[PDB]
Amino acid sequence: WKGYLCLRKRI
Amino acid sequence: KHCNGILKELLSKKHAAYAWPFYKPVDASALGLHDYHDIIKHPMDLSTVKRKMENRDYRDAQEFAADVRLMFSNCYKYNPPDHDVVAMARKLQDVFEFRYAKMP
Amino acid sequence: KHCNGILKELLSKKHAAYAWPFYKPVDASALGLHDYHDIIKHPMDLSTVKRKMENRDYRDAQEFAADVRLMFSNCYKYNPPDHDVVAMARKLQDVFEFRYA
Repeated sequence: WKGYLCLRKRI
Repeated sequence: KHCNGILKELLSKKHAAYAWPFYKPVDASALGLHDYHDIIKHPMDLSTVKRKMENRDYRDAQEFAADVRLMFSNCYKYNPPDHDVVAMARKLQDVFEFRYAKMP
Repeated sequence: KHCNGILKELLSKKHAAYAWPFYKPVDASALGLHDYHDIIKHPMDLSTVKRKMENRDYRDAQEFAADVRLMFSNCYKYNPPDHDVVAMARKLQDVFEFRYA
């Protein structure tokens, strides 16, 4: 919900 | 039992580089993916498999493998084939299908 | 005690719209936060500041202010610059930095 890794989960 | 060792391997730090998209249920609100629950009818992650292992929810090893692949299948169904999570899903599934095949 | 008023103000309802990401320690067990402790080596939140004040850990106002800024520093370091939480940290830090000033 707020990290740099979790941007990879975005389409 | 032998599935519990498989579950430790998928949750092990060795594969944490590509297994992290599945550590927790998909938060469709935080990732900008509101249509996720319109497309995915049966979500699955490793924290859910782990909870169903400690509670003994799997009758045999096949039910275990069914939930793990569903977690990969949802990624193949929802994400585009060139998406980063699909590359991480292929690699983590490759790890799973090996440890699951070489059981007694 | 000049710091206790600063702590209650940041924890009051007046700033609850943007102060809620800092009420509790960052839960690194969330979906994509498994790397927080690999990147941030000194976590900090407001529940620890209150617990370090009730246990009376801060000697002077320079020890209190050091922890508060580290909590904002971790937010700027870990999160992308265009994320809402850094904007929430920027908004809340202005409230802190000028009660301490």
